[PDB]
Amino acid sequence: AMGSMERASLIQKAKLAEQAERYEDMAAFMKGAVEKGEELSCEERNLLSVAYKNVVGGQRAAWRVLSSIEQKSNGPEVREYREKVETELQGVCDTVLGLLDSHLIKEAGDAESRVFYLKMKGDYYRYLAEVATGDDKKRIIDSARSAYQEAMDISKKEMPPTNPIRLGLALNFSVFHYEIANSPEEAISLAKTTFDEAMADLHTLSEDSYKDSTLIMQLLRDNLTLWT
Amino acid sequence: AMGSMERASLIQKAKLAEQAERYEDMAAFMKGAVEKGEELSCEERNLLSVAYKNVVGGQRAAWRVLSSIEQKSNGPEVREYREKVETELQGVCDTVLGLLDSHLIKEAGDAESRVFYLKMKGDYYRYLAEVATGDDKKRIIDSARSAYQEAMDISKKEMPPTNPIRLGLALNFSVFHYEIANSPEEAISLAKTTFDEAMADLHTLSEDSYKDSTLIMQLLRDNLTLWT
Amino acid sequence: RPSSWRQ
Amino acid sequence: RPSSWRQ
Ligand SMILES: *Cc1ccc(-n2ccnc2)cc1Br
Ligand SMILES: *Cc1ccc(-n2ccnc2)cc1Br
Ligand SMILES: [Ca+2]
Ligand SMILES: [Ca+2]
Ligand SMILES: [Ca+2]
Ligand SMILES: [Ca+2]
Ligand SMILES: [Cl-]
Ligand SMILES: [Cl-]
Repeated sequence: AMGSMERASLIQKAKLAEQAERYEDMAAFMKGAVEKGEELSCEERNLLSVAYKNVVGGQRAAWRVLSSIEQKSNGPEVREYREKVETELQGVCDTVLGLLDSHLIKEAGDAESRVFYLKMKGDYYRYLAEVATGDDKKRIIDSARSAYQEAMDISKKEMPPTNPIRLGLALNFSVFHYEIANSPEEAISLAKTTFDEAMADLHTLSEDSYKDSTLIMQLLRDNLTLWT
Repeated sequence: AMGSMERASLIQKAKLAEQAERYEDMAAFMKGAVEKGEELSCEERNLLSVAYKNVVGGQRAAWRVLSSIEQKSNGPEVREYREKVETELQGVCDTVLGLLDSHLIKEAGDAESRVFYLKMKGDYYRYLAEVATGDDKKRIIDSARSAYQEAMDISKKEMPPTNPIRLGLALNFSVFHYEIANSPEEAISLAKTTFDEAMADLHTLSEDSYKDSTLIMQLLRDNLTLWT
Repeated sequence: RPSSWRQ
Repeated sequence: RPSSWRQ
């Protein structure tokens, strides 16, 4: 629906929608920008991520409310409405994964861009895995695992341990281990090693980079405090 | 789109959507319930109001953000996107006003139901007036005024001064006077007389009714403090 | 900026 | 209930 808008106008409107807290609009503008076929800048990648994380975050929060009501109940209405929200969440995940596969990831040559997109691929397979219950659930989980793993391999070879995308990737892969893969010891080990290796690299950073890194480092510490 | 769902299922799903903070869904379910053609209970009227107030409230908040950006600017993108949000807000207002006209108000015989719906009619014409700039702006303002005025006439004859709907109506009509009609003295006079007449009727109330009334009385006082 | 009715 | 990355 955004094929007739200029790329730069779509980007400008995505930023306006963020200020207006209109995240569905933001996501549609950023989807249109991606479909122009040009690679995304660092700032544009962040806009894409923020938009869809907010959209799917609201859907996940609703799904969790309805799932809890449904489990306490165990008429068809609660199940039906949970299924409606579930289907809409899966549709958004499929949309993002489709943008990544056509053709963001294959054109991402730099480590920063490629890791960013593989992290997103892991995240949206994780969100699919949160609601999955059928024949493909193990394959959905393994698709999340495989995307996170390739991103970690690249990030460990190509990025400093304090890089915010590397830190966020490890954070989310550790949540995957704890919440999805039923591997809490793997989750704890990854969070601790990531935190310790970033701590030892802080001395190389400017004050602004230091603020970025320690912000995500605190989320790793919050989880370790919750998990141990 | 809700013609094939049972009325009771639409009501049950509206309550589920409220718990999930899915207010667009809530509004669509309540619209479907209204279109069944039966009158709405007190609780069902509240569900209808909550749903659309939340939907249009998000649109109004976005419109105000974009309008402020637009005025500070004075390319076409900011105006275009403000117009997009504006058109969507007007569409929701037209939808609500259409439900009221077809046929909620004409079938509302009781004072409580009729005043509730006329208050809504005033509110959604007020929201249209907040964004209106053309030939019909004075007529939009007068449509809000006329609906609020009929509701006030009925409420003053048929309801106690502490009735929560009567209090909320007077609150909103006072905001109309201040914000829309450029009549701040009318706004202040209405808020003060409403507050004083409710104060003098509190002694008749149960503890629960007292809590309901004083809650809205505080909003009247907040405005008077801001306005004087 | 004034308060209309709200839950 | 654990924290994934967030702004
Ligand atoms: C996933 C992730 C991690 C870190 C950041 N970030 C922090 C500061 N700048 C960028 C963004 C994302 Br999408
Ligand atoms: C407009 C309005 C005013 C008051 C109430 N209310 C308060 C407590 N119960 C009902 C609802 C509305 Br929609
Ligand atoms: Ca162009
Ligand atoms: Ca490339
Ligand atoms: Ca029926
Ligand atoms: Ca009737
Ligand atoms: Cl449903
Ligand atoms: Cl637009």
